[PDB]
Amino acid sequence: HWGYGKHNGPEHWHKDFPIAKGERQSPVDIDTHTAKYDPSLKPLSVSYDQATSLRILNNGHAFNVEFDDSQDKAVLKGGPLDGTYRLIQFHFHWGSLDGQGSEHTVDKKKYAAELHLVHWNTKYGDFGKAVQQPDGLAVLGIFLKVGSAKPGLQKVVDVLDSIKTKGKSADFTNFDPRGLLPESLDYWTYPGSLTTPPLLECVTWIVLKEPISVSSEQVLKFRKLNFNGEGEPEELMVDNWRPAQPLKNRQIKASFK
Ligand SMILES: [Zn+2]
Repeated sequence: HWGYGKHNGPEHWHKDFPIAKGERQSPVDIDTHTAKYDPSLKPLSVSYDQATSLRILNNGHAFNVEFDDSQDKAVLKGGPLDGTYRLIQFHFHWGSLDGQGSEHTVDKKKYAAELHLVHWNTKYGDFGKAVQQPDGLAVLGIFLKVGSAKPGLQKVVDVLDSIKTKGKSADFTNFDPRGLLPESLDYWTYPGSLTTPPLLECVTWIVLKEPISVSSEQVLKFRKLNFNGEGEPEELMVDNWRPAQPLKNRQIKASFK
């Protein structure tokens, strides 16, 4: 099965998922000088006041915080988007060292980690149908750098010891994802894909310019997670990022000048 190792990592994914070599794959390098300011882009609307988290799960490739998306309660709209997109989960990608971990890069710079808040277009009724559409998902990407702690992340960090290995899950209620956002909602946007198999080309990417800061101790706890299942040889869950893919026929637009 696919993963992030030498024999099953990103360079292998195309064998099971040929769209890996497609025309709108993610992530990409964001060349900030070539990104075009688009005055027609609207401010992003992030309405997370009623978000309701349900569970946290180690799926063998990341940990997902999964939300109750059965009502209109945590929505992303505006920006480049037409209509309303509902939050279903978030997860991170991170490195074995602070110098790598992000999937998107900015002028080739890698951040220590990257948060993905995954939303589906309500016009398609649920997530499974949305991923089959070219405008099915909107993923809000936020870079993490190591410095001061992010207090709003600590509740996540502190449950990780209970989901150390693949397949483990725990109840995880009342987590407020507003605590993971930076001050500014200035962003870049482009059309792309899921960055994990099945790599479907269904995502409008919205990548915030301002990173959040997390502490070294916080990211060190991410690195204690395992790719393997319980009672298997320990392989730390680190470097679970796909590298930048060819931009091909795409333009990255900036909401800011
Ligand atoms: Zn992701």
